[PDB]
Amino acid sequence: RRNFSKQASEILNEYFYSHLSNPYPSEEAKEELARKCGITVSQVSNWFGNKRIRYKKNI
Amino acid sequence: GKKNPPQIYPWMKRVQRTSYTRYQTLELEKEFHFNRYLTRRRRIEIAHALSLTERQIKIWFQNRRMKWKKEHK
DNA sequence: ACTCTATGATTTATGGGCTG
DNA sequence: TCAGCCCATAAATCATAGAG
Repeated sequence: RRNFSKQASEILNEYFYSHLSNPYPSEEAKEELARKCGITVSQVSNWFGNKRIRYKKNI
Repeated sequence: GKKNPPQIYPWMKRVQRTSYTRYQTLELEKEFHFNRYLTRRRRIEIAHALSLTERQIKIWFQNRRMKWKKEHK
């Protein structure tokens, strides 16, 4: 179990922070992000889940 | 390490997590392989047998299916 | 060389919409 | 009807890949 590539994280973080007002990508958006990042939509969901929580946690 | 959002958005507001024992988990896992779904009765007898409530058993099975749905198996 | 932190996944639990 | 199902998500917690 390795970590996501450097480009995948930049892409997810960019999407995330660009949508700070509502970090809830649709099913399609999750699929497009997954395609570009080269992972599963499920990993995208986990990724947003952890990001969303860990973020509000450090506010 | 602290986050400084330019603005506090709604999703950013709020909305200990007990762990199940080897026995509880093992048994539940054991039951689920007998039938991925539970009857109001079976649900009650299993809840009493594991010191867990009915709700917790219902939910444990709900989550168990999502996991079963996932992993396509 | 070696220690922790941040990271990806998994485990309990909530709520809403939908159908037998 | 309405108890129970699915689905998406919360939040805490497990495990360990690597940045320090």
